[PDB]
Amino acid sequence: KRVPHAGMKTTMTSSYKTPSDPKMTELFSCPVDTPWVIPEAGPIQTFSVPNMYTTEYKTYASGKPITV
Amino acid sequence: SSHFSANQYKQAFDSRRLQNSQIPQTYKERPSSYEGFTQIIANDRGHLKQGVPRSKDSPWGGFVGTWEMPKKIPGNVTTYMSRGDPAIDNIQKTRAEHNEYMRQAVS
Amino acid sequence: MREIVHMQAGQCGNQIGAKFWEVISDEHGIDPTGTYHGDSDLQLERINVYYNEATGGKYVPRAVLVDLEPGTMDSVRSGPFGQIFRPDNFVFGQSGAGNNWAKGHYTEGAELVDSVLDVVRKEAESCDCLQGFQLTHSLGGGTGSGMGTLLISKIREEYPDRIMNTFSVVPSPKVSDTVVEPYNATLSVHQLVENTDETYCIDNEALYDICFRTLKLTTPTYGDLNHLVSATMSGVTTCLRFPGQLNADLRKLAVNMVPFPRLHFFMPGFAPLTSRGSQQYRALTVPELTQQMFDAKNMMAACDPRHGRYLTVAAIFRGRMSMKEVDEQMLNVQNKNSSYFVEWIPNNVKTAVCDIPPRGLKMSATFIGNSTAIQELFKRISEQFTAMFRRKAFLHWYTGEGMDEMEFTEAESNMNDLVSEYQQYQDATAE
Amino acid sequence: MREIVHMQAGQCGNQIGAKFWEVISDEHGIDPTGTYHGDSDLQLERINVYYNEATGGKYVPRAVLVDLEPGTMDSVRSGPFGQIFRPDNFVFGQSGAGNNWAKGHYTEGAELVDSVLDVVRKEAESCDCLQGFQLTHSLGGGTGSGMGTLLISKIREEYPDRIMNTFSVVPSPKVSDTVVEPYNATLSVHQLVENTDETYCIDNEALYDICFRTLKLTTPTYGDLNHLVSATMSGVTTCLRFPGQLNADLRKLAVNMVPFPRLHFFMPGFAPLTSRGSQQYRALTVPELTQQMFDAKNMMAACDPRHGRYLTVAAIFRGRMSMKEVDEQMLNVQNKNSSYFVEWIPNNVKTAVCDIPPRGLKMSATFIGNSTAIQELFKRISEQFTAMFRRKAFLHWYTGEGMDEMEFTEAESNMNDLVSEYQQYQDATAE
Amino acid sequence: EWDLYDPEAKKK
Amino acid sequence: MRECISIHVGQAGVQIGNACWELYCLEHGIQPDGQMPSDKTIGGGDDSFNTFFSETGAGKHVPRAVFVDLEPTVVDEVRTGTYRQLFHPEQLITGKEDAANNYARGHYTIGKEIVDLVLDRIRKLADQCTGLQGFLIFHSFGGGTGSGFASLLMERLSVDYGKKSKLEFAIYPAPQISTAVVEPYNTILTTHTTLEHSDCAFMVDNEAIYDICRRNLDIERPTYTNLNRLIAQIVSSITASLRFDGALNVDLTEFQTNLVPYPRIHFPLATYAPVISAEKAYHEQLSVAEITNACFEPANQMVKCDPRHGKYMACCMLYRGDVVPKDVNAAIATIKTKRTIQFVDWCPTGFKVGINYQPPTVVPGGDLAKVQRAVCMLSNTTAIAEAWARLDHKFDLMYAKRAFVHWYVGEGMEEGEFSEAREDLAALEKDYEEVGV
Amino acid sequence: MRECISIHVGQAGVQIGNACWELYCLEHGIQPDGQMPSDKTIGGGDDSFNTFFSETGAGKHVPRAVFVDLEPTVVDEVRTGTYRQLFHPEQLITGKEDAANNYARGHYTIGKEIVDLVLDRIRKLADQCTGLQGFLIFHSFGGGTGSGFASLLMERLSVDYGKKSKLEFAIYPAPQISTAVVEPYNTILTTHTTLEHSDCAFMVDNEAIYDICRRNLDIERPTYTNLNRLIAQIVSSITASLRFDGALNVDLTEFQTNLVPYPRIHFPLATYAPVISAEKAYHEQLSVAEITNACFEPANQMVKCDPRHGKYMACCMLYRGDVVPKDVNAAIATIKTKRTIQFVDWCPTGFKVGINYQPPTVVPGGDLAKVQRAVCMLSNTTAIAEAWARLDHKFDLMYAKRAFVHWYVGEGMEEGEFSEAREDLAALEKDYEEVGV
Ligand SMILES: Nc1nc2c(ncn2[C@@H]2O[C@H](COP(=O)(O)OP(=O)(O)OP(=O)(O)O)[C@@H](O)[C@H]2O)c(=O)[nH]1
Ligand SMILES: Nc1nc2c(ncn2[C@@H]2O[C@H](COP(=O)(O)OP(=O)(O)OP(=O)(O)O)[C@@H](O)[C@H]2O)c(=O)[nH]1
Ligand SMILES: Nc1nc2c(ncn2[C@@H]2O[C@H](COP(=O)(O)OP(=O)(O)O)[C@@H](O)[C@H]2O)c(=O)[nH]1
Ligand SMILES: Nc1nc2c(ncn2[C@@H]2O[C@H](COP(=O)(O)OP(=O)(O)O)[C@@H](O)[C@H]2O)c(=O)[nH]1
Ligand SMILES: [Mg+2]
Ligand SMILES: [Mg+2]
Repeated sequence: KRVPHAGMKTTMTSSYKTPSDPKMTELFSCPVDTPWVIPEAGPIQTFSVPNMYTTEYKTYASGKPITV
Repeated sequence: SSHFSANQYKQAFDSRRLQNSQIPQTYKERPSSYEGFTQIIANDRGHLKQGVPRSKDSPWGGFVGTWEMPKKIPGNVTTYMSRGDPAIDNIQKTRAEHNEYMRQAVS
Repeated sequence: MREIVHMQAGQCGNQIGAKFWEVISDEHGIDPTGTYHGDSDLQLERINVYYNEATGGKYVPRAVLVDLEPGTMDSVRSGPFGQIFRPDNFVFGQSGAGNNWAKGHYTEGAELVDSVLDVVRKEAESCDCLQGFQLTHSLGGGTGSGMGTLLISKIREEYPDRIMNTFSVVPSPKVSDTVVEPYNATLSVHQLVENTDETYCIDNEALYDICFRTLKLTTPTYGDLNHLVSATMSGVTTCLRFPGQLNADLRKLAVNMVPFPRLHFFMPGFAPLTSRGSQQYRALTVPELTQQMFDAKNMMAACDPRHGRYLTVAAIFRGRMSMKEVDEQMLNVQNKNSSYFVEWIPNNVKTAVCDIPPRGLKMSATFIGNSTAIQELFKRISEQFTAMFRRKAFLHWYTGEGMDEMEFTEAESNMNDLVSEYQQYQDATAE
Repeated sequence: MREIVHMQAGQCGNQIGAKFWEVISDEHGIDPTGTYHGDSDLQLERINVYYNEATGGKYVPRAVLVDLEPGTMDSVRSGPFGQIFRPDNFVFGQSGAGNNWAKGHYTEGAELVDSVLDVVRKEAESCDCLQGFQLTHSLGGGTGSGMGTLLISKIREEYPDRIMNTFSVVPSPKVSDTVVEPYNATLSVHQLVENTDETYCIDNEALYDICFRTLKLTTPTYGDLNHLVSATMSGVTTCLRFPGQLNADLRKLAVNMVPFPRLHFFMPGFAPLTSRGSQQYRALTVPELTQQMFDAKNMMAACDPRHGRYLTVAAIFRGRMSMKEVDEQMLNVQNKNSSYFVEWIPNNVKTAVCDIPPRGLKMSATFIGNSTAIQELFKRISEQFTAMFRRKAFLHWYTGEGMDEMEFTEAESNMNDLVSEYQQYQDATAE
Repeated sequence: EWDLYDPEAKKK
Repeated sequence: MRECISIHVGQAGVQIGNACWELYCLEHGIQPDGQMPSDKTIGGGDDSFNTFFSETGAGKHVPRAVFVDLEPTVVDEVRTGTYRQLFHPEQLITGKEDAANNYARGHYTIGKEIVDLVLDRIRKLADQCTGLQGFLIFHSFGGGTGSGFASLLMERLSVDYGKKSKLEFAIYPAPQISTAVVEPYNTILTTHTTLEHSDCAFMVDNEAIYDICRRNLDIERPTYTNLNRLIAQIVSSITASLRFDGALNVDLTEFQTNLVPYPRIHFPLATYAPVISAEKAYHEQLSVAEITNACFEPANQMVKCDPRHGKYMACCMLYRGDVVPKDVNAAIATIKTKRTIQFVDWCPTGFKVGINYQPPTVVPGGDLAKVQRAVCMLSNTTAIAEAWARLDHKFDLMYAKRAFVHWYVGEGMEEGEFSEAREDLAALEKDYEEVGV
Repeated sequence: MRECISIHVGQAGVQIGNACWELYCLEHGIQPDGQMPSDKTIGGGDDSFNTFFSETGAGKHVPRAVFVDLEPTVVDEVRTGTYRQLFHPEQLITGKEDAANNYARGHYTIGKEIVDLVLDRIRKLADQCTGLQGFLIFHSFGGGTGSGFASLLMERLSVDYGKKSKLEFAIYPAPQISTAVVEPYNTILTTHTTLEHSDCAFMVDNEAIYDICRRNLDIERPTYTNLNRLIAQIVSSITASLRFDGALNVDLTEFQTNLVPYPRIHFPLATYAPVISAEKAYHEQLSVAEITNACFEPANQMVKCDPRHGKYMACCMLYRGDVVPKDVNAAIATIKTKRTIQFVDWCPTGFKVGINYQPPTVVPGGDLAKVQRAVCMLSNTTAIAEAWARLDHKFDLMYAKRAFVHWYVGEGMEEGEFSEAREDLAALEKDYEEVGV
């Protein structure tokens, strides 16, 4: 009467088995979701600078004094 | 038995980028030029006639098989630096002896 | 109204010319049945150059088809755009040359050149102006080389003043494609030197790198290879068929390139060449077009004009563009690369401009060069010829087909003399 | 129309230059697909300094990506802002030098210089002015140091008078990241001294200190380091790219920087820099901009400028300010710190002011300084080099790839002469 | 010709 | 128009012809009995079969073959087999007694009564076709009718045909295994009398195909049917350019002028790639470079010899299926840059490549895997000087003691013929040595 | 573009190859039948597997491995195992007889039987590769196939491929744990053969990995499976930067340059951190500084050679996971300020840092816990001169009486190779002491 659990069972076939596990999802994907959304830089963010995208040539024949 | 180069197209047609990572076989690129007309130096059989210079190499080429390769290979070091003088002498001696063994196997 | 007659000899000539008639029927609006379905009248406006008119709307090509076996012409007839050719223009034999120049020139091509000559004479007397002849073949085959050169010799005996063009698919430095290519090329070039008015030496390997690097395309296929060749022919011939600001026909091309009579071996080039997915980054300008012309990697031969020296350069801009951009780009490329240009010919570039670009293209540009670098090709061929002829490789076929060894020696002497004059005009100085 | 040709070589180069292109594209209003979604025409007026116009609103960068091994180049072309580069400007090998200056300079790296110079020649003759070339390389590596300096040498031979700006990521005082980096750094700076006309030395420990101290940032990652470096790349070109009260291009900067031809190693700097929750304590003004520039914390090299003497220093301000305020600030800095500036040059500060700031910031400032403290970096490299060279360690890997000890000796003596020149100009008196 | 070189031919 | 008469001589020739005609009928759609299978290509004429078949008024496709054996056993098996209606009865003439492994008997006494009939049938088959390309003659050097009667057939064909191509497919004897014992005598005699009468003789040695079937096809005990199927695939890949559309078409007249440098050296070697089985062809793709490397590998030739110990004269690469010329060029260039492959100095350019689009045809119940692409290599190299010298030594060991000479003397042949054959093969060995210098 | 050809020679090499190829299949999402799990959407249309798995036109991912062993079983166990469909049938090579713990059998008589076949398979794999980064040779110095045939294959690879990178994984014999008696003989002969035909030979040994499994993982029965799993994790952390995105990328051709100061000193150590169990990973923080100190702790070593007795000559740190370069520099600078770790005076810049973003891979049914950061530390201490001295003492102890020499003499090697091997190892020891001083 051959022993049932360690009778004829090779080490590689008992150890290097085909991979099967319910935790394969965590291997390639975190269960924690990302806590932000990030848009591109906007016009209200690039035009909040006072007198933005204007140079010193624009004060000629402008009628406004130079406080800049 | 010749390649005779490709001028522009040396980006390809080298063994390393043709997926052949072994040692290349070196040919004679940049072909020469002659003035015209050749000596016939052969009969209708392919034989070299009497008088022409003939190579002393083997007529079957040189391919040292596995069982006639030398049992010792040098190492392909080609540096000769930070070695002792007896070490450099040993490397040169075994290089000469193994080259002699390959020449023995070829001819 | 200046007509030219097109001849195809051998497998390579038959496939390349079949693709050539396909593309120049597509650009003229000719459907595979043979009628006309073009958009504008400019397509049929000069249709007499390449097509004879039958009863009704049928426009047959002005083409002669020669191959010693039914074979490749059978495939061409049972391929697309194969029903336009007249069945009386398919001249064929029974045996077929086994890549033997002696068989194609002395034994098998001897008793077919009479039929080919009758067909050519009829199709040429059907012309009205008869500018000249163009032949597609290779210098690596049996009936491409031997029968083609026999045809060239007999046609030059018949009409000695007409322009002769050959498209001369030369042997490649790498790979082989045939083991008797040195014999075939040495025997064919010896005929091409003394019997052709202009010769476009075209290399399979150079076309391979052109089609696979500058066009990606993965699997290139001989359809695309022969279509690159056909596009070069269309860019060459276009000033006959479409109007332009400065037109230039075959005789203008031959006069403005060929300096001395035995120096008519050219390197062609077609230089709109966009890889798949880089047209977005492409700028599509005249300087970029001229730069893609004057790049050594864009030549259709293995020889390097950077290694050699340009004698005469012909550039045909086929499309709508400006004499400013064209002339200043030619002057700039000359003055920058004055090292690769002969000093004894000042401004050695002929410029031609058409007005009709290819369908689906804004502008095209064909490049023809007469550099002294093409001596490298003949040096390769002559050295392989010496290596074979020293040990009499494969010579028993040529001697058993009734042909002597002094023919080989004379051909080699003529090729070596050709290399000698090319090197002489390369290294000759101004004063 | 002063064009600039960009060159990124090596892994560090292909990372830093990619960040540089995606921070230049936002300033010039270029989206990841390459179109121009700009706010003002000032972004489009000088877009040809870095871009070439394509079909539609597409603008393709004039950058060359050089690497002996794919990898990080695949990563940056698969990341964002990676599909704007032309696919022909991606010259790659297959093996990789891999921390070996000999392997990157005198081996398989040398059989890529033909293709790289072909691409560089294309992008160089596709210009009209061509201010200069700039390289983004990585002293301490194989394909950054060796191949990069080979490209520098060849392009300097081709174009001698144009600018040859380099951004060198120098080895660090503590931490190596490469065992053979003293050999690589010495053998690369030997080429750099004789070839380049201006070189910005960026140190990774200095970047870590800035991100950890001025910016805290907890987990910085290499993206923020590349962003700092890229901001200072843009800070020396903003005068070319946008109009200002007091313009100064790269040639003006070089002339007002280097007093002698062998002193072209600067220490860059960008100093609007606050922490996360530190906007409420610094209302950005010109005086605190200037003191943040001249502070030793916000210097992107391990060389402390207090351990030396400022030979020259240039400051490229961007934004809206008063020239009186700027000049008084730099005079006040010079007058308070008299011993930290050389006494035989009055007004060591070269100021430039551009009207257009970077987006988001009201006004910014870029600091570059030729100081005698870089002798500490060169002396540390000399100390490590003479530690590794006495015992002939890690040196068969160079002499088997094919060089000799004479090159190492000459490089060591050249860098020692550089240290001696900096030392003698540090302590030189007026009279 | 599977009967000639079946690995279980002599078994079966 | 591209007609080829196949003349099969001997038991080996008849059996390989059986396999060849099975493959030809399967790939051309001919039913075994005599016809197209009714509704198949009703409107399409599909006249590609004209290379190997003729059309009669009864709508029956008749092969252009002549099956000759002097023993009425294998011919009777063909006449009673499944293809009993395909063949014309006069295309399978046979003798009453065989040569029984005797060149003199097969060439001088009982080969003189079948030669008139076979030349009459060959004359009829040649006058029936317009534009004959050449004769594909399938036989064995092992002896009997394949060595005597086949050589007599070539001697008559030289008289009445001349310049037509005469491509032999010859079973060469193995270095180790053998069936007969006087086959060195038979081979030396038949080589001496076919050297000046053939054009190109493809060597299809049996032992190498045994080891090829044992290695690639995973067949422990291969058989003659498997070898015949492989030879049928070889000849189909050779002749496919005359029947199917191809990018680079090759005819029978190009093989001689591109593989025969000198009129004495006309013995090239055929090999096929891939010869992989299905369970292993599942594992990896079979590209142009891989099949070219498989052809240039030493353990894939169909002769038991190592080409690395010789020098190539000229190679012919017939690519067949989904292949492209740029991959062909890259593979051949990589081979030329490889070091273990050495060409002879007087052949700078040494390949003849033909690209064909038709994929190989799979015989049901066969062993070869179905593939997109394959390649047949026909290499002329100096490596077969080993085979010639070994066979000549085997001849000398027997002729030193006059073993088995009285049979040839009695059956109408002089020993001067033996002496001249030995001297002729001495000259052939000297030529093969003298080429390589 | 990145290509590593993995050759596993010996029973130890084949089992380690099983572990490592299971790990690579798990890392690239390839099922044991060699296909993506019925979807092309995991990782999208990726080809990051190209560094290990050659891909055909149908979805089969055949690996770039050659499994060689003269003895049957083990390789046949791979043939009949769970990874049966993955491996190509010719990729697994097996002889008839065993090398039987004999360097002479592995190098001269029985090893030269299969070496042409193994080189042919390696040549086909190299031609299939589009640019080799190098070879990875897995073997043990215990004796036989992993010693004699490994040395012969390395010697022939140095003949054929020239300056190609060859990275070695050697199970070096343990200081007191042994499973054979001729392990010193085989180790001395293999080292003498492969001093010149090698680039960088990483060392592991069973005794130190047993101590690691007993102390850290808390396994009281560590079989070879766990040992090979840690070795697989080591080689995966070595090769991760060729296939995953990283901040600092290191390839296979930098491990020779950054770890071999002198051409004979090419025997580096190996360490992996944090090797930990689940119940200890719940307690330990496992930060960057902690694992960086744990690498240089002289109890996590896998070579069983206390590096406090030697001086560090070079180090290659391979970080993987969510590790930050700022803390990397801080930890690797605190190590340099630490006085227990001692470096040679001629190597101030003694570190090569490579950071990869990919976290370590947790095998199902494994023993390592799930960690977010890991370091594979690759040192080059001269402390291994102690192990060389102990091995040389054992060799001299059995060599003075000339025990076990007659086996090697009868199987094909004389006393001269023994003498010059001992001379070469004595010269190596003098080189180690000179580079230490
Ligand atoms: N490949 C292959 N070889 C065969 C076959 N049949 C016979 N042979 C070869 O032929 C040799 C035997 O001589 P045969 O060719 O049969 O002799 P024969 O042509 O029938 O003439 P006789 O000897 O008079 O009967 C053997 O050594 C085999 O190698 C076959 O079906 N296939
Ligand atoms: N880490 C590890 N080491 C092993 C393993 N199997 C064997 N070894 C080691 O290998 C050494 C002996 O070498 P082997 O691989 O068994 O010998 P071989 O290569 O098969 O050659 P032969 O003995 O001739 O059959 C032993 O001392 C073990 O330490 C394994 O699965 N994992
Ligand atoms: N470009 C191109 N070249 C071809 C084609 N067909 C054959 N060739 C070339 O022609 C040469 C062989 O000449 P071949 O056609 O056989 O000449 P023939 O025997 O006289 O008909 C080879 O070098 C091929 O490269 C084709 O369709 N396109
Ligand atoms: N600032 C910065 N430095 C980098 C980056 N990538 C790598 N480095 C530095 O470059 C050095 C390594 O050089 P490496 O890239 O391997 O050189 P290569 O092999 O020639 O490409 C290290 O010291 C890093 O600090 C980056 O993105 N930014
Ligand atoms: Mg019989
Ligand atoms: Mg074992």
